[PDB]
Amino acid sequence: TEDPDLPAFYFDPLINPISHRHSVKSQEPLPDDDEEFELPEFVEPFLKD
Amino acid sequence: HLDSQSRWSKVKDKVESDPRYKAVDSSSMREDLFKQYIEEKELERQARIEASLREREREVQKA
Repeated sequence: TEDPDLPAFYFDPLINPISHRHSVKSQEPLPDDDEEFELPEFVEPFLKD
Repeated sequence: HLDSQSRWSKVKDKVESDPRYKAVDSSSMREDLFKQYIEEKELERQARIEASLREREREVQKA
């Protein structure tokens, strides 16, 4: 990249685009009378800062 | 409240007495400035980043 103004990570036009959507995730349809998963209070991604 | 529809004749009739307009010593220069104006910084930085993105895009798209 001959331009420092460009972000260090960016989808270059030279890189060919990726195709459309597909998602086979057939989880059990939950009968929803429940409280689901929750992370602890002080949990965050590793390098949020 | 001037826009592309506004004319320099009304600017001359309503902004002539202002001392700021008196600083421009040329009437043609004042008219050119009015035409340019008729046609806060970090977002400007993102605008330059976008400018770099679009120039790279046009170059790579032509190639």
